[PDB]
Amino acid sequence: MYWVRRKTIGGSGLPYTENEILEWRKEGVKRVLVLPEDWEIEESWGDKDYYLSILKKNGLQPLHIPIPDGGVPSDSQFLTIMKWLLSEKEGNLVHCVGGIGRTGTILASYLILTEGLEVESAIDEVRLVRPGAVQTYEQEMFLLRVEGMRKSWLKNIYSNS
Repeated sequence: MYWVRRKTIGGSGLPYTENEILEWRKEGVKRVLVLPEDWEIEESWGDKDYYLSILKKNGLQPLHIPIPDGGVPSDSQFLTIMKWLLSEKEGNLVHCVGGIGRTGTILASYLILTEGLEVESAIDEVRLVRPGAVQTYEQEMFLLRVEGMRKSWLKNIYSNS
């Protein structure tokens, strides 16, 4: 597990045991955004719902937003992901299978929206703590789009009464 922004947001891969989940807790993780698909989670936990219950049993609030390997969240999923990540700033962990591609893309997107970083800076930022972050062209294209649509995303994320 690695932090992109000390104790506010970090990434990791899929845990193999409950002890590894307790390691996240000791590190300061409090909320977990789960990105792998059901079948990927099941390789280590047998059942996706069981895994989510294990996260809750260990004091972590999870949100499952399945993204296919090598892909990116749909616009609807991205809205959900960002509303979730922005709801609480402390202890956010984002994870996929190994913590590189999908996770790196989401983390970079988070920096683009929250700090107004240009796509290249956001990518370098995540790669400094996680070599290989942002794996596919689709993910790279998605990030430039996030930068261009930054104002629109913020407006839609915070649309209130």
